[PDB]
Amino acid sequence: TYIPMSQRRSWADVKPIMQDDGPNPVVPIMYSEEYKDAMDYFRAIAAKEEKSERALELTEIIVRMNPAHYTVWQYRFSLLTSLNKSLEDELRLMNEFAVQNLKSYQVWHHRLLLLDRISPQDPVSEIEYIHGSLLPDPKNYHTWAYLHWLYSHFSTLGRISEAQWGSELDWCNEMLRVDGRNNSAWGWRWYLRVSRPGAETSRSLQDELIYILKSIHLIPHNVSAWNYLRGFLKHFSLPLVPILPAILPYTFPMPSLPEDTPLPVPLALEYLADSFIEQNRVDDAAKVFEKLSSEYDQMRAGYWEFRRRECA
Amino acid sequence: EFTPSVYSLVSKPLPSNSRPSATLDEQAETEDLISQLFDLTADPNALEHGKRYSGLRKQEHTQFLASSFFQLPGKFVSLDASRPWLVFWTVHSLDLLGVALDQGTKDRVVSTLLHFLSPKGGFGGGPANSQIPHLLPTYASVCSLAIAGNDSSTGGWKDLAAARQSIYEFFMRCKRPDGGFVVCEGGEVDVRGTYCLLVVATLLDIITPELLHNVDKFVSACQTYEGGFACASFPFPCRVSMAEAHGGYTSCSLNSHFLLTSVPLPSFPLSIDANAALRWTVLQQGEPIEGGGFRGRTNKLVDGCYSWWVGGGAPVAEELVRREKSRKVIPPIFNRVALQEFTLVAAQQDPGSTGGLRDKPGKRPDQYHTCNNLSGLSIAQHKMSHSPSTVSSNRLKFDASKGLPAVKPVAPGGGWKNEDERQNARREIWANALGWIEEEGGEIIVGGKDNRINTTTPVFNILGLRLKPFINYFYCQE
Amino acid sequence: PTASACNIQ
Ligand SMILES: CC(C)=CCC/C(C)=C/CC/C(C)=C/CSP(=O)(O)OP(=O)(O)O
Ligand SMILES: O=S(=O)(O)C[C@@H](O)CNC1CCCCC1
Ligand SMILES: O=S(=O)(O)C[C@@H](O)CNC1CCCCC1
Ligand SMILES: [Zn+2]
Repeated sequence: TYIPMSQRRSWADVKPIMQDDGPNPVVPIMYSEEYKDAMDYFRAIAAKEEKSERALELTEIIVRMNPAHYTVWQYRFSLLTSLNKSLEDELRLMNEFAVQNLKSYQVWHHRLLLLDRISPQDPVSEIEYIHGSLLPDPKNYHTWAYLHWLYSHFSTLGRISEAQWGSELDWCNEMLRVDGRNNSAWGWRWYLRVSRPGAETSRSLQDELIYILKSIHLIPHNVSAWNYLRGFLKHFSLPLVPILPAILPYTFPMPSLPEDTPLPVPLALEYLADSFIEQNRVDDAAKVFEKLSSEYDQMRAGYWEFRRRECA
Repeated sequence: EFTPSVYSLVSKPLPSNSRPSATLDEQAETEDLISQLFDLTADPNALEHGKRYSGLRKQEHTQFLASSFFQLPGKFVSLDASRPWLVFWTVHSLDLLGVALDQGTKDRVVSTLLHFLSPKGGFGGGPANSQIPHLLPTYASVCSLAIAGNDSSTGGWKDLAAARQSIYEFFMRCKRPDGGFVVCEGGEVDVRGTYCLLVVATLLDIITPELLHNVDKFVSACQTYEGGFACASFPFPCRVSMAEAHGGYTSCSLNSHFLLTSVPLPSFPLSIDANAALRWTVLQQGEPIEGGGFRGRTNKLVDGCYSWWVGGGAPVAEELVRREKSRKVIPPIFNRVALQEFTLVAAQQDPGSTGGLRDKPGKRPDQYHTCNNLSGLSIAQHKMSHSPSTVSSNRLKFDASKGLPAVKPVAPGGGWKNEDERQNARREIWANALGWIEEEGGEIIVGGKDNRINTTTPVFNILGLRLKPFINYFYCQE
Repeated sequence: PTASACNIQ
C-alpha cells in the first residue's frame, strides 16, 4: 500500500506544488497516485533548488516511472555533482536501467555525461560493457552512436592504444561474421578503417577492397556491402573499371554462385552503369539505367529514368 | 509509367544467397506479414468479392484521435515529457484529414501549450512549473499554435511574438561552438535539435549570424558514406559522422540544410552531397513484397513513420539536386503510388476497430504513426516543388518597413552587419519559406478522390494554409 | 497487438 509523501516525516517540511496545467488542458494524462505525488514534491524541490539525498532519491523514483523525463534527469545529474556522489556507483545503477530502457535518449546521454566526468585513463571496461550490451540488440542506434563518441572522445585524450584499436576491429569483424547484413557494424567498420583520424591509409586500401569484395561474394544481395563498396571507391577517388570483372557476373576476389541468388542484382547494374559513365560511354550507361527502370528494379522506375536522362 | 503499383509487380522475398542471419530472419517474417495483407486486400487501383476494401478510413482515424485527445490512461506517463508532440500529432493529423476543431477546442489547445512556455524562453514537454524548455517541445508547440491558434488576444500568436527575445536567448544558451545545439540544459546534441530550432527561428523571424555559426558544418559532417545523415558529428582537434545514415536524422539534416540555404551569409551554408542524399532516400523504399513502404536504415524493417521522415525528404533532396545541376550549367523520383498503397493497405488499422495508423501489421496504431503515415501520404499524393518564380513573386511583394522588433544578440557584433543586410535576410528567409507550391496536375490519388488528404509543406510539415498566415504574422506581411 | 518503439524524444 502506497504511503503518501504528505504522511512521511522525512518530507513534513516540504509543501508540495500542483502541476500548473491551466484550465481544462488537452491531452491530459491520468497520472497514477505514485507519479502525481512524486511530481508534486519534485516541483517543490526543484523550485527551491534543494540539493539533498532525499531529492536524489526522489529523482530515481521518478525516472523509473518515466525514463524519458529529461527535466528530472537534468536535475539528477546536478545532484550527483553537488552532493559529490560516487559516479562509479551511478554508472552501475545505469547498467540496470540500460537493460530495459535501450532506446531512452536520456539514459544514454546521462551515461555519456558520467564517463566524460569520470574520465578514466583506460575506458576498456566501459567499451566491453557496450559490446556486451549489443548482443541482445545488435542494431541499437543509441548504443552505436555512443560507442562512436566513446572512442572519439577518449582518442583525443590519447588514451586509446594501438592494441585497443586492433581488438576493436577484431570485434567488428566478428560482428559482421555473425550477421553480414548488420548495417550498424558496417558503419563501425567505416569509422575504424576510414573516417577515424588514426585510420591506416596506405596496401591498406587494397586489403579493404579484398574484404569488401569477399563480403559481396558471400552475400551478393547485401545492400550494406554494396553501399560500403561504392562509398569506399568514392571516398578514395578510385576507378570502378579495374574492379568491374568482380561485379560483372552479377549483371581481386571473384564470385563463385551461391544457391538462391537471382540475377541480376540491381546494385550490380548501378555499378556497371556508373562504370560506363566513368568510361564516357553515356549511351551504354543509359541503356542499363533503362533496364533498371523497366525490368530489374521497377520500384525505382522514376529514379532510374532520372539517371537515364542525366546521360542524354 | 514510372510509378508502378505493388500489385502490378512481382513480389519475391529478399534472396538469402544461402547465408541466413538474424536480419534475414526478421525481414522474411515481416515480408510474409505484409504480403498476406496485400493478398487479402483489394487492389486500390482496380474497378474481388470478399477482399478487404483499402479506402482511407478517415472517420475511424478521427475517432482514434478524439479518444485520446481529451484524456489518456496512466500508462502514457512514458510520454509525459512529450505532450506537445501528442498535441501536434493530433491537430496536424486532423488538418490532413480535413477535420475542423471548433473554436472552443482550439482555445483549449492554445491554453495548454501557453502553459508550457517558460518566461526564460522556450516550451517544455509540460507546464513550466514542471519541466524545463526543450528544443523538440518548442517545435511541436510552435507548429501546433500555427495550426490551432490565431491573432486574437486568446489566439496565442501574440504570446509567441512577445516571447521572441526570450526564445532566442534560449536558443543561444543551447548553442555549442562546434555548430550543434543541446536539446535542453545539459541535454544531448544531435540534428533533431538543429532542425527544430531552425524551423522555429525561421517562422518567428529570430535568425541572426551568431545563431547560425558552424551550424552548417555540423550538419554537413553528419552525412555518411551511404548518402544519408547520422544523428551527429564529432569535431577532432576534421568532423566525423557518429553513426548510420538514418531516416529520422536524414530528414532533420536535409530540412535543416534547406532552411539554411535561404540565409544570405557568405560561403554559407557548407554544401552537402545532394545526389548521394537522393540516392540513399530512394534506396530506402521497400520492395513490392514489403508494400513499398520506406525503411529507416539499410537492412532494417519498413516502418510507416518513415513515409514522412524519408519520403518527406525526397522533394527536398530533389530540389537540392536540381540546384546543384544548375550550378554547373519530369517523372517522380520515388514510387508515389506504392507508398500510398502501403499506407492504405498495410498502415491502416484493420477496419471496424479502433482506427489510427501504425508502423506495420502486428503493431498497435498510435498518435505518432498516425501523424507520420498521413504526412507521408500527403507528400506522395501531392507533387510539392520549391518554385523560384514563386520566391521571386514573394520578393516583389515583401514590405521591409513592416516587422517585429529585431532580436538583441548576446554578443555585440553577433547581429546583422546593418539594417540593410538584416532586411535582405528577412526577405530571403521569408520568401523561401513560402516558396513551396503544389504542381497543378501533379496530383496522384490512389483509390480515388475520397482518399485525398490535404497538402502538407515539405521541411515544416504543416499545411500551407497554416504556414502562410502564421509566418506572415511574425514578419508582418499579412 | 504489440506496441511500437519509435522514440523521437
Ligand atoms: C524530428 C524529430 C524530433 C525526430 C525524428 C527523428 C527520428 C525518427 C529519430 C530516431 C533515431 C533513432 C535512435 C531510431 C532508432 S528507433 P528503431 O531502431 O526501433 O527504428 P528502426 O529499426 O531504425 O526502423
Ligand atoms: O468512414 S470509415 O472508413 O472510417 C468507417 C465508417 O464510418 C463506418 N460507418 C458505416 C457507414 C454508416 C453506417 C454504419 C457503417
Ligand atoms: O475518384 S473518383 O472521384 O472519380 C470517385 C470516388 O471518390 C469514389 N469513392 C468510392 C465510392 C463511394 C464509396 C467510397 C469509395
Ligand atoms: Zn515507426
